[PDB]
Amino acid sequence: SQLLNYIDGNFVTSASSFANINPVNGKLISDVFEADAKQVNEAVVAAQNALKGPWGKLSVQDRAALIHKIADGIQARFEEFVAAEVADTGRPVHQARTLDIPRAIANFRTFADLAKTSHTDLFEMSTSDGSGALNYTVRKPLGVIGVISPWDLPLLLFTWKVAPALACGNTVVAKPSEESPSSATLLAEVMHDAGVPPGVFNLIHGFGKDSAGEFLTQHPGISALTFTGESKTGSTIMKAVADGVKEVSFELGGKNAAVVFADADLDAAIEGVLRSSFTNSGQVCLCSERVYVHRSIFDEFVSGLKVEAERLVVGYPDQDGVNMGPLISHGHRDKVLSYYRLAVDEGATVVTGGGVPKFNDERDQGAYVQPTIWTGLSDKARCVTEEIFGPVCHISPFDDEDEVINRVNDSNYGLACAIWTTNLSRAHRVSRQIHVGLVWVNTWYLRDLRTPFGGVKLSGLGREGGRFSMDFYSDIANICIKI
Amino acid sequence: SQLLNYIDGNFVTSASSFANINPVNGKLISDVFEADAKQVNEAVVAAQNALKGPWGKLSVQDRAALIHKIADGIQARFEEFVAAEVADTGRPVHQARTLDIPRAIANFRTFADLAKTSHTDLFEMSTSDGSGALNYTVRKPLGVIGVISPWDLPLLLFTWKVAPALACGNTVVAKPSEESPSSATLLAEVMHDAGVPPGVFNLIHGFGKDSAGEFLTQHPGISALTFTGESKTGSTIMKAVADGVKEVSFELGGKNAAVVFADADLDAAIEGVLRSSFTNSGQVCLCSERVYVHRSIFDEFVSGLKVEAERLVVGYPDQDGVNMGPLISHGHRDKVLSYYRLAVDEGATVVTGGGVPKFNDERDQGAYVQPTIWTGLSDKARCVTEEIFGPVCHISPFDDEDEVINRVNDSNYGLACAIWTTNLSRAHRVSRQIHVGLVWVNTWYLRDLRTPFGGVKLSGLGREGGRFSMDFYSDIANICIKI
Amino acid sequence: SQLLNYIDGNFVTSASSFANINPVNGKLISDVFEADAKQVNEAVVAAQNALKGPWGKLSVQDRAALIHKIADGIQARFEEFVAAEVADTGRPVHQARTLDIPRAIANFRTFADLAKTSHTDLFEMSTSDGSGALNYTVRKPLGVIGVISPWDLPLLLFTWKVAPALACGNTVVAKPSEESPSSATLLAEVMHDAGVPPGVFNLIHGFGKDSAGEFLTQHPGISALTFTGESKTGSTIMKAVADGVKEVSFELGGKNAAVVFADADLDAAIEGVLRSSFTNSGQVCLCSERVYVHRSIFDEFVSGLKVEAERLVVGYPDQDGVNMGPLISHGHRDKVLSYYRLAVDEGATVVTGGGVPKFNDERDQGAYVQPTIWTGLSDKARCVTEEIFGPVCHISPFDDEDEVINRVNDSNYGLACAIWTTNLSRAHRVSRQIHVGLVWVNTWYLRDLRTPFGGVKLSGLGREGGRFSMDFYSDIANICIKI
Amino acid sequence: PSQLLNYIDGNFVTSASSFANINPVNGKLISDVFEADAKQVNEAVVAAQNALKGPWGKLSVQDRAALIHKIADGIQARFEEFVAAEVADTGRPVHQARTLDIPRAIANFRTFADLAKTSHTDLFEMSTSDGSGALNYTVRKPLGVIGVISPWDLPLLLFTWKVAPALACGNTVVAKPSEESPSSATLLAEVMHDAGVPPGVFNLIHGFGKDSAGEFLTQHPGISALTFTGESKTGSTIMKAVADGVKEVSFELGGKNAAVVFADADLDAAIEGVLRSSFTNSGQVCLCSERVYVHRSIFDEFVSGLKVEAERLVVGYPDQDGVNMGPLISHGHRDKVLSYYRLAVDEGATVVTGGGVPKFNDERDQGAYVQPTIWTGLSDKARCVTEEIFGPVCHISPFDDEDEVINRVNDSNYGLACAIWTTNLSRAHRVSRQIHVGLVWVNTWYLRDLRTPFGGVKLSGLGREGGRFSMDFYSDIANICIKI
Ligand SMILES: NC(=O)c1ccc[n+]([C@@H]2O[C@H](COP(=O)([O-])OP(=O)(O)OC[C@H]3O[C@@H](n4cnc5c(N)ncnc54)[C@H](O)[C@@H]3O)[C@@H](O)[C@H]2O)c1
Ligand SMILES: NC(=O)c1ccc[n+]([C@@H]2O[C@H](COP(=O)([O-])OP(=O)(O)OC[C@H]3O[C@@H](n4cnc5c(N)ncnc54)[C@H](O)[C@@H]3O)[C@@H](O)[C@H]2O)c1
Ligand SMILES: O=C/C=C/C=C(/O)C(=O)O
Ligand SMILES: O=C/C=C\C=C(\O)C(=O)O
Ligand code: NA
Ligand code: NA
Ligand code: NA
Repeated sequence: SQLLNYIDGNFVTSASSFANINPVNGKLISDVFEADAKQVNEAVVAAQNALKGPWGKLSVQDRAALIHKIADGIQARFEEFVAAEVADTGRPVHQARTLDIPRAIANFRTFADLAKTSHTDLFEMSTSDGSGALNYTVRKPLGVIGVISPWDLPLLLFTWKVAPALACGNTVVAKPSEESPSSATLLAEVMHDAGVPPGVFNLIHGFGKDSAGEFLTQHPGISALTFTGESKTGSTIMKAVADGVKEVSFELGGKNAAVVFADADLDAAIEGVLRSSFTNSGQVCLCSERVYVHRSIFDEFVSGLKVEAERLVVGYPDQDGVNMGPLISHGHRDKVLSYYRLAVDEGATVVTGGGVPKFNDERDQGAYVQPTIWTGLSDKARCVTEEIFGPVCHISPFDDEDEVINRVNDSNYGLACAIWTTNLSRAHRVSRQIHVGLVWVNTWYLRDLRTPFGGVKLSGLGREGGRFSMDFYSDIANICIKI
Repeated sequence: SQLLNYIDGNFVTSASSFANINPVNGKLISDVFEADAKQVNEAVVAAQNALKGPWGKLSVQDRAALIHKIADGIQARFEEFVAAEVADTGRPVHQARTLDIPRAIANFRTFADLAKTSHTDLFEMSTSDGSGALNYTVRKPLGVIGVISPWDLPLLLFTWKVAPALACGNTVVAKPSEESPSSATLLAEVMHDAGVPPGVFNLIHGFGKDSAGEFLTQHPGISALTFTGESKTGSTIMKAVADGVKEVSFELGGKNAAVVFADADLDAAIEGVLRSSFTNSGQVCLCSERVYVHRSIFDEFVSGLKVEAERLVVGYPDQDGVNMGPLISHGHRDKVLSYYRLAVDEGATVVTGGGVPKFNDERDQGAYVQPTIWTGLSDKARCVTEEIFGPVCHISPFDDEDEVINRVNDSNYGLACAIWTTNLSRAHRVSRQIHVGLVWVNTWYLRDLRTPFGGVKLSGLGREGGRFSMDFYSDIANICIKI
Repeated sequence: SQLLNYIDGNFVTSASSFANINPVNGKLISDVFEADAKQVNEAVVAAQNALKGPWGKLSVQDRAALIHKIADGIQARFEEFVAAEVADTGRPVHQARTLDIPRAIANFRTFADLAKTSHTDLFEMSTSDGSGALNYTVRKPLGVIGVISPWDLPLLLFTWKVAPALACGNTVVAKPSEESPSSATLLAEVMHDAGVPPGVFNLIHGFGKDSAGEFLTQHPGISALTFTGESKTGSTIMKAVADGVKEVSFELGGKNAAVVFADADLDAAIEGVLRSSFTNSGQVCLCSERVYVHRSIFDEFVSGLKVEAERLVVGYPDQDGVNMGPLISHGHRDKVLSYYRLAVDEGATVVTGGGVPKFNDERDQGAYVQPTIWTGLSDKARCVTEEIFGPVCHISPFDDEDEVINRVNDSNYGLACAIWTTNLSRAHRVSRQIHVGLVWVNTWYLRDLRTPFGGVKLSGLGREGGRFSMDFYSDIANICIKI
Repeated sequence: PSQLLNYIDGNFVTSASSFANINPVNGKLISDVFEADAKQVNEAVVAAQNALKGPWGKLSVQDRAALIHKIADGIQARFEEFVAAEVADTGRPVHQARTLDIPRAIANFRTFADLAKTSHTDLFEMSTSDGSGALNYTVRKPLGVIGVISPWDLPLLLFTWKVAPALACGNTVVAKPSEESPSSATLLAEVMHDAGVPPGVFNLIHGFGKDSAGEFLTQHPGISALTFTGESKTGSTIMKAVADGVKEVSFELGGKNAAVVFADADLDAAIEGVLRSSFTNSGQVCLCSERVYVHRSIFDEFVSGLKVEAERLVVGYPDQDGVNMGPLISHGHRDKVLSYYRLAVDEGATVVTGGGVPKFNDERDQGAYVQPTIWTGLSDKARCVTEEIFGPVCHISPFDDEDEVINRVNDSNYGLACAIWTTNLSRAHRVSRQIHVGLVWVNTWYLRDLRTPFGGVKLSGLGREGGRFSMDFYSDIANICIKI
């Protein structure tokens, strides 16, 4: 099985390839042609040229219709996409069928719709001579959008950037994660089959440093680099595009907290924190790795969660009742297990998990770990401050509202937070004081694609979603007419 | 005369001072205390702490009333502010009385008003359990805003940043240009006398590299760096805040064109290009330095502009019919005369100017140059592509509409453009195809503070003005309530 | 051959029927069942109850999907709808295929899209106790919308009300014009086949006074009456719903002007005024019946228009080069002919037309009149001030700009106006001074569904289109939470 | 004593007929008020039309905003004079006038002047067949002459609530305040004059409704809009009256508002809140609760608690120490309210407290006071539970189920406002969104942000005002489409 680049309307190989490994069993699923500097350039130039082609001449209605045909094209091959995401990542088949693929289809449809309904502004003004003037704004394509995406929700996060870039009439050069290159390749087939003009969408495979990713960010032909990944990678990219003063949008790491107040519906909160800690084996940026529970309910909470966690089925993506699959890679398991050990050395009490499960089959050749819960660590422990990106949470008691607010906020990260309380005043009062981009109250990972989405501090720069995407992926130009 | 820093409600001196020179006659105006890294730290920490004080507890209405009070304080000392801008820069007194100071006052009033009238968004959504969810957004202070500003319109551009920063409830550490520190210092006095709480507004004097400016961009305590200056400086600052992923807003250089079509009102166009090329002695980022005139009117346009340029009075700020003062500094003049030499070397015809005026009085010790017009250079000439920031324009003929649009856009910059035509379709057809942030038709430098403002390519990153400022200087936070 | 009412999911007949006549040849097309008062009540009650059924429980996304299905259902029977519109009205087949039916479909698609993308507002406020309060708004269904539509663009205008009513979650009782009932009836079939729940859409046929129309306006069960028709009918309806304080939205009559300045593209303006005066045989509310032409081009304009009018092909809807069909009915023809005679009695020169064409075939049994052009009437002539709604225009010369603006605005109507000029300043300067809801410059009948649309003075009440429709067809509720 | 004149075309003028202004505290004559006739209303409208073509029409948005801030400044500069005028007319407690009435009226002008400065309009690009495209842009122009007709419950607040956005949008105004409260509007005319507002821009006409200035105004072909606040019946009458001219209309009408106290409410706070919402301005605000529903489990405790607080209410002089309630607006209004007091007894209400008039043994016995009143035991169908009384009264009823009480609140021909008391997050949002009214408060009452849309549903109104909705209503929204 092979995954090729898609450049100027053609699938092409490269002088080098790398292995794509199924993390369920460590088996080789495909070879992936790594694009080189020359190929990246060819992609960017083709995207620049595609801006003056038929793509640039499409009305907003016609463009939106073609974007819906991309969406239709994915729906037509729905189960192939599901198989592709599962293979790369080992995620449960039910998760891919209900979350990953549907949300990616929704990204195209929503931004196609937004593009059709969006408008701009008119400002009337007085002048010295009494005749006045008119200022109006227009949205134009920004140009070539470089897209660099992670492996946690591969197609979803890929299409989260590609859909509005295309909806705004831009062209795209996109580099998916080396760990999850398959669904992105299928998408390039859908684009091609949908008749998306050559050069409008370009897919380059490869790595970051000294590979396609780096090359893309250094290429002077792009107009913007939108990125989702590690905070340190974002800082690196920001330096790379600095001489070109490229527009940037970064969605970076988090060490997200959940907070359970004494008046929470305890069962729902336990359920809630279970989902937020262990979904996708805790490999979601929005996962809660720190949890604060009111002292009066702390023991009862940790008990209930231990039970639920131990009922979780860790196995095959298609196994009956499965809840967790493997981590994305062996290298990633190494770093995660390394934190498991670091936690012990730091004084943690291992409430559950803290190692790898035993299968006595091919899965032992995979990259599984157990859902883990810690207690007993201090606020300054590395395991409570640094992002692990595994199925783990530490639970800590608290006593006062203002105290826990301060403790949640005592982070260099600021992506998201979940609060559990049944009290009206408390919900709104506490929520507004959490220094993050997204707060959920009595739920987790509910996403409305119209809302602004982003993080504060090291967790990012800018907002995307709804009008914020329509703004970022466009040139906003002001035209002033003297009358 | 001495200009002090203003840190945490106190005017403070520093270990070193530097010279503020009057560009009219080369004489010493004042000594300015240069903030060291320790003082910059002190300012940032005070700014952080002020967010937690009385300032942080003001209602939006009370915060707006206080900002209007700052404006009233400037107005109450209007002529002192006029005297200060004039002294630092040599700008004509009438310009300072009609443009610089009144627009600085308007910055505060406009953003105080916007702060009172702004609101956010409500999104309703359905959920699988049929109960639904509410998503609402809020605007919070981003935190401590670092402001670094240029010398071309000192108080105007300085308050362009500080006014929305404060209006959004942020605290500020601001570093004005070393060439123009005086009006900023008066502003600090207005702040103090208006009762702005200690730490909310902090003024640090100094240079950029290895000085106050650099130290500000490096301090981990800021949340954003908003900047107006050279494109190369912007790139440096982008790199400098990259590790901390600070929000950034950049308004950078330009090589702005004016286009004069055959159907222009010729005399209005001549007058318009005269203003756009020579206002503030060509030292405004929005100035035209490239001009394209239709072949049929080229000779007549050049002859007309030569006459008007030679009528310009270059002299004292309060001299009777004065139009132009000097350049900001001897150092800047050295750079400008170097470009004058380069133009001749590149084969230009000097239609007028090209040197320095001889006054035979104290002004000869100052930094004056002549308004200058070139013809005959190619589009590839350095003098036609690089920003000079002096009172100069090159004029070139054109034949065809699409041709001239391409020539305008063939630039690494894209700040502004001015177009002269009496034709309804032409005005709208052409302006939308110019790759810049701002197009004027039949005027120049009309600014409505509600409009988005900024540049493309090397001319900047992001937009400010109106709701764009209200969004940039705020944390936009999303709160999601499961019902 | 028989057109039934559609009430609570069932096609039902009535106690009496009336004749639907083909205006091409006077032949009977169908019998139409006239809804009585009890059936109108039945419709309103069924609509009230459907608010509480499954329709009320759809998410906005599901509701929007269903409205797209309705659009898809029209598209699937495209030619059937074309045949229906043509049969009732005699409009050229090409017009129905290109204007009428596609725009009816677009109505549904556009408001479905707007429903998905619309959101509401969040207001934060301070309170004495320092904890604050949150105000947010929501859009809810207004209730049962009563829709009463005219015969000029039957399906287009019908769906212009029905689409946003359904898009906003309302239920509907709609009464199309007795002159054009066929396409509305076909629409009811499409609703049925698409599975729109019973009672959500209800179609009642009949007349105005003492018939289905009046009864609908008097029913206390509706929440709003949206109407398009003559101004006097609007007044009648305003009184009828007064006791109920029903929400109202009126698009009434006009006497629209076209103005041609000396610098207009003469050929384009002649072509434009030809379309604006004679499209749909002058039976569009937006048609020009008053034309003002600058004196220097008056004779040339009139001579050119006469030539183009006499080239117009008046005939069968499927006659190969047909431009115009008949008027809507013999009764309407008699009214128009009465004005044709009044014009002559008022002193008009008949430049062309002024009577009925002789076909020497079945068309002579239809309701055709000639495209007519008048000159020589004063601004006080009844034929110059009262809406005729036939294929007619008076042409008058003018000399001054403020003069012609005055004569344009000197009217009790204010629907629309078209101005022809190539001058940038004049276009914007004059347009803003015309007291109408809509000005076109160098075109006519360009409609963007996002824009506000309506009249001033006798031409209407309120605005529809874009968010104005989303607001009118919705309850806007404010919810204020003390924290 | 005092005299109140009309203000037409920059001049204070008298009339052929006058009527009396009566202090409701003691029944004493305050002033004579000149009733404008048909001729004078016409003179006002025509002056307002001409004013649109004068210097007023030529001001920039910024200069017009500055002038409106000058009007607010003028009211502030005469603050205590305005307080005295609202109080004299209405008998409202001086503290209410000083903290609610007068400051809000000043805030009305300031808010809409600011909105005027910040507001902008829309740009729509579109594709065309020939591929050159087109641009649609919208502008806001003044609508024209706005007729304003206001009520007596919050005289200057509600008057300026219409007059401020009208002027902010560049309209001219002919305004007719309630015959029951003509004073503060007359003082506003003085402020306008002194502030240099051009003649014809603001015109003040005094009188009644039917066969007087109010009716004449609604009938004049010269106005562009009629904005109105008052009884629902009057709303309908006026809607018929402007129908022939198809005038723009905005109506804020009657209500029979409910308060709901759920079992998880902060009980003491709910008692306090319902006390305020039922008896503030002696129950004479359109936003007052007159129907109350309390969960069965806390019903008795709630009622006994409210009884205690209602009986500690001080009824008396507007400047009396700790006064909570002044008199009703007039003896005529009291007749109406007492009639409902009787009706409640006849329908079988238990009178928990009040139900009569207090005995003062001084001049206040010549005024129009009644007692704060609480009823129980009436059915949802009782007239006193369904008809707007507009006095200091509430009926309290128990309920058991959430959906039940939601249906009971909504079972009304009115739909102005509702207040909900609960400490539950889910409940506040779930229940609020189901209440068929324009405004719901949770755990409070009568908080107003001037930026929010405001209006009623069903008989309680037509349209919305506030923020962008006032900017839209008081403006011509015109679309200009340019083929490129
Ligand atoms: N803020 C969000 O919304 C969000 C969403 C999903 C994931 N994330 C985060 O992403 C991370 C997930 O792991 P990850 O390994 O995919 O992140 P990563 O930074 O290691 O790499 C992500 C992408 O960037 C590329 N890349 C790496 N180095 C590069 C370089 N020097 N130049 C250019 N491109 C380079 C990679 O090839 C990959 O495509 C976590 O930190 C997680 O929190 C954030
Ligand atoms: N402003 C606009 O956008 C617009 C658009 C299209 C047509 N129009 C106008 O419509 C008029 C032509 O159409 P028309 O002849 O069908 O108008 P019309 O007023 O005679 O009738 C229109 C509709 O109203 C119904 N109706 C008539 N009397 C009624 C009553 N007393 N109570 C309730 N309903 C009643 C009719 O049955 C019909 O359905 C022209 O004035 C034209 O300009 C205006
Ligand atoms: O509405 C009256 C005529 C305008 C035609 C349209 O396209 C429309 O109504 O949307
Ligand atoms: O408007 C009705 C009652 C008063 C509420 C307000 O404060 C207002 O209308 O602005
Ligand atoms: Na200097
Ligand atoms: Na017919
Ligand atoms: Na009185």
